[PDB]
Amino acid sequence: DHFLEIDKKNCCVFRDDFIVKVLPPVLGLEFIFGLLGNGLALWIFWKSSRIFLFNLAVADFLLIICLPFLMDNYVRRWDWKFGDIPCRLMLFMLAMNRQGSIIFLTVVAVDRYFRVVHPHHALNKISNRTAAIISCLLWGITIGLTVHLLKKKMPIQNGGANLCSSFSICHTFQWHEAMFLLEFFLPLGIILFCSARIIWSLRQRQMDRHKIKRAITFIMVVAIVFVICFLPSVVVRIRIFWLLHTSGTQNCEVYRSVDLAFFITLSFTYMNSMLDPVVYYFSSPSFPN
Amino acid sequence: SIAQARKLVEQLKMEANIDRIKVSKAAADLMAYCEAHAKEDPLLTPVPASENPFR
Amino acid sequence: SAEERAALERSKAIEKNLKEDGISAAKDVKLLLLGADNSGKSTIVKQMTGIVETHFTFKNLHFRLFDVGGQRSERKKWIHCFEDVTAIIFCVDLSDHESLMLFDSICNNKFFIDTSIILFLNKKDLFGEKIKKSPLTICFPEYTGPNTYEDAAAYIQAQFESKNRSPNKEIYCHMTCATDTNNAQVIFDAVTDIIIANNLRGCGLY
Amino acid sequence: ELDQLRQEAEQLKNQIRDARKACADATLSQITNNIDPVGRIQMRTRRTLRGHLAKIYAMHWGTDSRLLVSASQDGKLIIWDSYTTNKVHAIPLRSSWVMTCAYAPSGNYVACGGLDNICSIYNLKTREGNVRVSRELAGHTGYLSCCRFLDDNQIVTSSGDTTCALWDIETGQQTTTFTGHTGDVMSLSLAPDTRLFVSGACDASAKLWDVREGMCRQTFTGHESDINAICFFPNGNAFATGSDDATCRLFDLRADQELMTYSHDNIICGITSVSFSKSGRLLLAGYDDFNCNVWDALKADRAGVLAGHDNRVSCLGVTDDGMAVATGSWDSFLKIWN
Amino acid sequence: DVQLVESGGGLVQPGGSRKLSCSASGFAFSSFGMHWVRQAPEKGLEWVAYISSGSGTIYYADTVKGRFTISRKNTLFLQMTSLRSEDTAMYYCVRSIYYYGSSPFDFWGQGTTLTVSGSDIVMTQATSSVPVTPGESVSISCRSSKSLLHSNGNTYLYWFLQRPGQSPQLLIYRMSNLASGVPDRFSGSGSGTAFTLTISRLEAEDVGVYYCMQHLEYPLTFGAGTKLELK
Ligand SMILES: Cc1cnc(C(=O)O)c[n+]1O
Repeated sequence: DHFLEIDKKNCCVFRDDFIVKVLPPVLGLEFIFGLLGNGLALWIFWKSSRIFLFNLAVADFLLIICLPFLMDNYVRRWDWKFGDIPCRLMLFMLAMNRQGSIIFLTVVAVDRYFRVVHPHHALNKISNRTAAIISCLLWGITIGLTVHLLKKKMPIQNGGANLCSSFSICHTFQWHEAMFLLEFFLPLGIILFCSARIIWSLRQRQMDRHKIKRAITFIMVVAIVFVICFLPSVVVRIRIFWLLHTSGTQNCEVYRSVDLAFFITLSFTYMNSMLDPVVYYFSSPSFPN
Repeated sequence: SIAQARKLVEQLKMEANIDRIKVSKAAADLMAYCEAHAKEDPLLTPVPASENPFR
Repeated sequence: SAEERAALERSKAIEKNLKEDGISAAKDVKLLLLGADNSGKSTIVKQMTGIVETHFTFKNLHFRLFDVGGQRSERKKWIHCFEDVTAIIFCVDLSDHESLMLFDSICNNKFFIDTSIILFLNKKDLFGEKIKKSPLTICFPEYTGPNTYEDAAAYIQAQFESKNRSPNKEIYCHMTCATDTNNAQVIFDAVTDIIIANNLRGCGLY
Repeated sequence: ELDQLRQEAEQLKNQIRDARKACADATLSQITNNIDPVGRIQMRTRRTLRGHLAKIYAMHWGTDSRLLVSASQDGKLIIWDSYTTNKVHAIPLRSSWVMTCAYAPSGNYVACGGLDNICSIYNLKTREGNVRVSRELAGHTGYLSCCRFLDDNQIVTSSGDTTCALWDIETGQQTTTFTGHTGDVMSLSLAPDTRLFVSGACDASAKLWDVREGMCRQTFTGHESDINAICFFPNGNAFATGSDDATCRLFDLRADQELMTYSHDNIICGITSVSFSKSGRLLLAGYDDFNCNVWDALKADRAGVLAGHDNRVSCLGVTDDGMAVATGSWDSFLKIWN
Repeated sequence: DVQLVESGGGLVQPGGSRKLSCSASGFAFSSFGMHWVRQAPEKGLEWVAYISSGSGTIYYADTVKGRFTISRKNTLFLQMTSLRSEDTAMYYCVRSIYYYGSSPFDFWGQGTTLTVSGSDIVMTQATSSVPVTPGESVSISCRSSKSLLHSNGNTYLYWFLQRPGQSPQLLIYRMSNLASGVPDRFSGSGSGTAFTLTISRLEAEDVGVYYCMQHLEYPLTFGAGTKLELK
């Protein structure tokens, strides 16, 4: 229903109507639940496990800040008025926050695998200084992996509204799509492998008769919430790639239905930040106390 | 047991011959000692940083 | 800084030396050892007036085994020295109630509410021979059941395990024949179970 | 004859109680009420001695108010330099179970002891350049919980076998042994004139010993639990006993009974170290409740809280010049307050 | 007991090289920062080099830097390259341990003779020879270009006594304290710039050469050397 040429390349964009009635009630609820949970989690909060969780809460803190700014974009029928620097920085640090959240989920799962399957390994005894430099290094690579979003040219004066969107639906294959694909494919495998090994190791020791069952349930539901939160976005994006490769941008009538499905399922990525206090509150007996 | 009991009896008797002074006199002596050394106590008066070595 | 620079060099030299010794001593696993007198405390790891320190290496772990039964004083005044032991190894002589009272006292101490107690029931075969001639009613007047070695052993094990109330600690009951050399493996696997439980606690997930 | 002996002992105890109560014309509070309050005492952590890797169980300032020796179960007895945080020596102990430490008034010798039943005397000023054991004093049947140097030659040690003994480091034999306690003699404090001392035992009593004749001159009671620490008043005519019943009393030697008690409703943990100030007005008593209350020794009221430790404080020491107080808790950090 | 014996002397042609080795035994050599002090045949002691505990820092004199090299099985080695005509001297191996209350330069090695064929703290002794009689009292004075009283209250003026035919021995360290093993007759004094080593009831065994030294900052500069000869 529309067309656009950006960076000397044609690109399709669609502005559906169901987004305005569906995006900002759930996103506000995620923002409200996320701020209520993650806000108190960081206030309450040192070991290797503690420091990794602390930085993970930090990443969710900025992501929760993103939602009210993003919600204004949806409510204004995708009419951005903030300007160049706000849109560019917002997209860059939002991508960095997701990437950091995913990579810190991976780090936490790897730490658990080393602490349940290989209890006598030296990595379980790393000092807080070693943990701090590692956490900073993981923060650094996230900055580098999303720095290209800061150099993009936006907004684009398209009709009476300005676009603040980086997930444009077209054949243009920027590196951002590659990062968004890998950051689901590889960390999901790491999470599943670590969780399966932890379950198998706890079952083999014959000490699952006990608290250990609650531990098993929490370890499983972490992977469950991760996969249910990230599967819809990646499957819709794969559908977008398949449609673009098979049909191209000759006709944009069929790209309207998939475009609206992408964002609503993309809202599940924020929902990850809303269910992260479960890793804090639901687990451990200290949090209820 | 008889020898052990005898030792305790003698020990208590020995302590019974110690002269005791009035409690008011001891309290006054303690007060006088505390007041006569008030200027030499660098804990109750915060010592200036000019000559305090823990700065 | 005239020669205080050289003083800093000496301080840094021993500060690094302290750190090097600290990490080396962190690999060792400490196991406080208790029990009644002549209850088999020295016949568990037989293959490998103050305090008695025993150390052996098994599967790349340095097991340090303090036998503090040599102190003829009150336990409460020095029991806080062993606040950070990985586990408590308890030896019970089945061939002879004092051990049960000592276990009750030590398993609910304020400093040992989170340290699990590995329990060893020694003299299994001597206990069986005694049961074959004398019944457990003599030592346990409340015992009502079959006069068999297995039932009596299970009853004594249940009585010992029943003296705890903190759910954060577990008792790894095990029975030895005073001749088996595999007790080291049992100690190792109990210790590693305790270690992974403590690691799960430290991750805020246990 | 045993019944007659018991009756005589009861009569003597009743006579002692009557004599002690007859002299209490006025308590300390109604006499000190005429003195102005000391006011709030604020103290800040000037120094923090990092370097220990286990719980610290003792800390004794040197006679020069600069050298602080700390004993921990890591197996080391590090002699610090409080002015510049530096470490002078790091003495590797023979055994890792240490519950006390001492520093010679001359600074030459450093003592150590614990569950080993042995009180080791180290030689700091050796010509070989290193610190070496000079005499491993042994002969006690229980843990040595407190040792102090009368001088470079003779040491007094308090053990957990109801016995305090005065050794002779030159020959390594008990010159005089003091007996009469019922429970473990868990604390000790030599008088400023070093001619006598007191030992707070686990039987809720602080007996006044005498170094020369080896006879207990006086005995003090009034505690409801064990005595974990004890220290003389600066004048030497009084001392304060830190009990495990969340209270600490100031006894007077000549009066021969308790003068004031320092109790607070908001306090339930047991005292582990009580130390006076240079003028005797303050009583910086540590607690197992993670803090260290400062009590006016006369008004018997709090004057500040030195809450800077993440674990129970196992020692407290005020320097000779009174310009610093150091608390060493189980979190391996000894902080020099001021 | 404590001994610092050494060897490696002999005649050396100019432009050659020679290794001087300090053999240490009887003390914890791993925690001592051994120095190197040379003495010309008819001049006072002059500093050469210094190596700390663990070889953390190495210092050389102004006229020695680059040409020599000092490195440390309980043995200290000094490399000599490109020897000049002024290197003919007897080299002493001096131990020194540094902490609060320590006694630097307490022991001096026997020494081996070796012969060949501006901002530094310069310190001068007003007198060079003082003829005194036994049983009297003598006083040796020492000055400095810059005040040696540091901020932390310590003044660094070490006094050394060199009996004829014997290596120097430490007498007064930090200008007020007394070295161990020294009779109480000696006593130091002075503050800031002027120093004085007062000897009371001088004995027949107190004759020799007294050297004044500082330790405020490397390179360490000895004094000219005052001789207290009999009668
Ligand atoms: C318009 C828009 C909204 N959300 C995101 C996101 O990555 O969450 C990206 N873009 O471009």
